[PDB]
Amino acid sequence: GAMNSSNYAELFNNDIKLFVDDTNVYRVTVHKTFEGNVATKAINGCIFTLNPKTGHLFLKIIHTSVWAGQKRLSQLAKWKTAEEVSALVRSLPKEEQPKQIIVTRKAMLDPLEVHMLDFPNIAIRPTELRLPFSAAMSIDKLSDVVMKATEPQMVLFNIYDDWLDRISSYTAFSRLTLLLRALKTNEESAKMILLSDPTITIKSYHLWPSFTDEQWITIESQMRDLILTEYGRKYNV
Amino acid sequence: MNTVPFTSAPIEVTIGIDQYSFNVKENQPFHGIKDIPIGHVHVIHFQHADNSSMRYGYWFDCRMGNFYIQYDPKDGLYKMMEERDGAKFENIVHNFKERQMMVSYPKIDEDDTWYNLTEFVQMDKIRKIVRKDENQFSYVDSSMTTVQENELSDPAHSLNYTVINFKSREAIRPGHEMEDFLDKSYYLNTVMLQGIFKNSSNYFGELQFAFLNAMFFGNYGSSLQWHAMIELICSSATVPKHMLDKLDEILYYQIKTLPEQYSDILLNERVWNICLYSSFQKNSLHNTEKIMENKYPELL
Ligand SMILES: O=C(NO)[C@]12CC[C@H](CC1)C2
Repeated sequence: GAMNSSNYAELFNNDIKLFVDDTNVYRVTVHKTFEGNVATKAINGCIFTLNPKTGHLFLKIIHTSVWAGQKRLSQLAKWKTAEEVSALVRSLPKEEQPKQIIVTRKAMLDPLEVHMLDFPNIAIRPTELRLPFSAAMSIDKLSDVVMKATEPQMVLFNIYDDWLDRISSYTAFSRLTLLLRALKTNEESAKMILLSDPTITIKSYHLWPSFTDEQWITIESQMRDLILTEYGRKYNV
Repeated sequence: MNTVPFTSAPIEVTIGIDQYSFNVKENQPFHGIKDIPIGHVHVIHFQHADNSSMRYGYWFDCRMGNFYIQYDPKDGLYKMMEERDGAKFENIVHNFKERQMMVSYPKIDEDDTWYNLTEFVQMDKIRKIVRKDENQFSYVDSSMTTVQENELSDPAHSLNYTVINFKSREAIRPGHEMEDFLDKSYYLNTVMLQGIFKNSSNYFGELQFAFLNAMFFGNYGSSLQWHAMIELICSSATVPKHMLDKLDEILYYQIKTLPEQYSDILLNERVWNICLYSSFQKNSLHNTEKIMENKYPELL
């Protein structure tokens, strides 16, 4: 059934599972035409497919050529997502294939279900969580590879850097959803806090700064303050 | 015109014959139904006065044999049987007619309702959905489940309707996932019509039989089947024009005949609103849309 606050520790057990987020697959800018009508221009997108236990991120880059000559793109984008997730599962060794795929938006259920008919033992699940994965394009190392792509491409990342050497996957996922919720509510101020100390560097093979446990517990507090604020700045409280 | 005699009526019961029904009191001198129109299947059905639980009944075609009803006090129901002695039967019927102990099938001459509801329904196809090959007639009741229902528990007593499932490999061609899910024409025309039913008449016959079992016995699995077969047509972009015209007629007479007080349980809102207002065939069911809108605007 659906994934929510009550069954949250299931994410960190030893059954392989993937989150699939389709938010950033079909991305457009909206602009005026010479005749004063409105048009869209697509830009490169990505499927965000994440193992929450290990941090492994399968970033399938969606090049704008895939939309050329196609109709009803928002609907096609969901089926293209499902086709690409299905191709990813088929490419994995059997012992690495997931036992569950959790989709962050309910409109992905039927497209994924139909594409995964060959895998009747893989559970396709929705969630009641409001997960902030759309904010993955705030990370310049991910945004940069998406925008630079000239053809369809899959790029593999570990979104937890080396954190699992020191913390659990529950704590790592909690930190990630805190970094991303902050980037999604106020991208600028979050970055200005995260990068406040220029002696704490983002290693070439990492996405986030080289924070020690003591800055990491702190900055999480700074990830907290920003989110409550913006929530006041929004609702006036 | 043919006859189905009754040995007796030992328990109070409401007896239906097709869309007609009448009340019979305990040990009332009732000996059957005469003047049944030849050329159609028929259903004779029962609801006991004490136990409104379990409507049950028998599909038959008087061209296939001489049938009669006899109450069984051990199993507690009215059973259909075949009389193989033709002269015994004629003599039984002629005596009951002489004593005027039979109700007359009460068909009005202008009335084509029963023809319209059973146009494509054949006994031979009924007997393959309801497997009991030692009898020429078929028993159905409110509680019988369908083959597909059993996949999600006694097989001998199942309704073996054609399994339809829109999220299945049969329905979805590898590599046409989106195309086949959003436009079911492949599954309708190639898989079901050409492959399984062979022609649209057999498809419509199962659709009509499923509706009639839903209406007369409240058979829930039959209602599911009727709606699935409707939805498979309406969700196909490519349907022979003659099929769409006949479907509008078929559904029109089903909605016309449905008891007003049963629409809440027997009509699936999602299917009907999708079919009449969202589907490819939204503009192809004019008679059905008009009677639905004047008789069940609440559902829509
Ligand atoms: O852009 C980035 N890395 O590629 C950062 C790392 C910490 C801030 C939030 C995301 C900047």
